[PDB]
Amino acid sequence: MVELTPAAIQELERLQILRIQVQPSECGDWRYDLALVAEPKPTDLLTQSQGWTIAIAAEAAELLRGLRVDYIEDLMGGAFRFHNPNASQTCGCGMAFRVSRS
Amino acid sequence: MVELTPAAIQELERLQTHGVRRGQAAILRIQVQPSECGDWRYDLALVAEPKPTDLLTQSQGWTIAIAAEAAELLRGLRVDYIEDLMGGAFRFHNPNASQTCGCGMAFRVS
Amino acid sequence: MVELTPAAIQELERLQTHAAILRIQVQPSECGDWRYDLALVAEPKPTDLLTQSQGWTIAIAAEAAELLRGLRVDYIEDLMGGAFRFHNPNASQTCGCGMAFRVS
Amino acid sequence: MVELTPAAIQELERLQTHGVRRGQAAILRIQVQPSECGDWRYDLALVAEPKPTDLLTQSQGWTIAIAAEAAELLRGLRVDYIEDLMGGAFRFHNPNASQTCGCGMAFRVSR
Ligand code: FES
Ligand code: FES
Ligand code: NA
Ligand code: NA
Repeated sequence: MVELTPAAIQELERLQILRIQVQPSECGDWRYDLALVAEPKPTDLLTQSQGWTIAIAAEAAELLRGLRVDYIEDLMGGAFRFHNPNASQTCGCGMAFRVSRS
Repeated sequence: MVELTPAAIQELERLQTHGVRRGQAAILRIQVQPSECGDWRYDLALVAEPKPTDLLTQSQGWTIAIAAEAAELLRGLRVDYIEDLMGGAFRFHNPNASQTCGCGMAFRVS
Repeated sequence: MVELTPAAIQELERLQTHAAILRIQVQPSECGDWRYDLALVAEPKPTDLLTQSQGWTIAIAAEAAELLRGLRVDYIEDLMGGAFRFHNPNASQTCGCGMAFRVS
Repeated sequence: MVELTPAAIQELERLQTHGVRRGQAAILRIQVQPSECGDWRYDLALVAEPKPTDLLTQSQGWTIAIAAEAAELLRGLRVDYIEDLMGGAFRFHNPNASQTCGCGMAFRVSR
């Protein structure tokens, strides 16, 4: 359902399982919300991929099926990056999107 | 959990018939789906002055001015700021913006 | 009134050093929202969460539960007629922009 | 900005009686509210006076008050009233509207 680039994984050792959900946002409609968690909500959609579990929130499946997550330090600094095939628009930074109206 | 005011109940109750809509068991089932809605975006600015017309409150010893006319939308706004994995962002909480209005199809025939 | 947490004061105090009057205005915009699908149904799905308000059975989709917690459903007739009003304290929460000018 | 058909006027004076929740002034206050259908639902109230900050329009011996933050969403709205089997309903034709829901109460604006 969802992938992470090896690059993201390792920024994820950074622990000084991952849970992707969305929240309403000013730029766009939805901004990704990322947490490191002890346990997936029981109804999350899980994927293995480089021995990590990825917890997609079920209500957001529609908004996230197919998602790609990468870490890049570029000229704006270091941040997770997102290639969401469901995004019909992403803000400038990539962390906010909107999908097409139903 | 969920509350249904009693006005929401009569309407429900009004709805289980209409036509011959089942003299049988009837549970209210709520599920959800991603959608979008009108929203008010906040323009925070640091002026030298208020307009001779803003409403001035006080929080953290900073004065806050609000446009006379956004008054109702704005009392209730709580501005926070969190840094997480996605970085650092202001967080806007407002219970009045929380009000969404439901579909009107139940009321309408053209 | 408008309330600014300590975490937010510090992030503003930060910026301002790069009289303190913060001014707020709104402009019409859009954001993402959860649409509540109400239905009346015979039985719930076997995975739903069952609750109750005033003697109505309410089945909630398993995933919707976190988000629906504290949802209040009112109903009003105005000049436009009747419709449910939904007020969800959870979802009254919008995340601001992650970006800033590099020289501000 | 903002027009009422006599049909809408007629219905407005009707409710400004027989539902003598009036404010007892020929004042109609229009604003919007976030909507499950589309983006914004219109919201109409008869009020006693308008908020000092609203945008006034005078039609047909009626004061029409548009909430200032919604100016942009409502400029040039025309409001009609159509009888139906429910007793009637206001209709809105909003030059700002990019889609309108099935029942007309709600509209989206352009992205
Ligand atoms: S508000 Fe639901 S279709 Fe008109
Ligand atoms: S969140 Fe504002 S540009 Fe991406
Ligand atoms: Na937005
Ligand atoms: Na909506």
